[PDB]
Amino acid sequence: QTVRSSFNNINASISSINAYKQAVVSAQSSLDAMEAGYSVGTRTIVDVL
Amino acid sequence: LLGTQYISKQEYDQALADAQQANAAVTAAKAAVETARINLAYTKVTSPISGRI
Repeated sequence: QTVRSSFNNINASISSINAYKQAVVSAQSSLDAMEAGYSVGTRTIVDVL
Repeated sequence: LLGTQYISKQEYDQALADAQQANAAVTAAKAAVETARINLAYTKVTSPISGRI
């Protein structure tokens, strides 16, 4: 079991990063989306925060 | 806002839409304004030609 226990974990663990790593990218431009939108002032700064 | 692709090209389309037509409305306006002003120019009758009155 333990053999199959973590061996799954790590892999699913792998899937974790790949999601959030993208997800970071998701927020990443998401941040960037803000700053520009705030830079141009189309939007508030609070959002950027 | 479109430089880094932060909007919808659709969206920006819509924005330019009015911005396009808006001025046209303006054009509709300045055309309008001149109209009456022209009439106010009609008021204060101009001699359409020159000569002894």
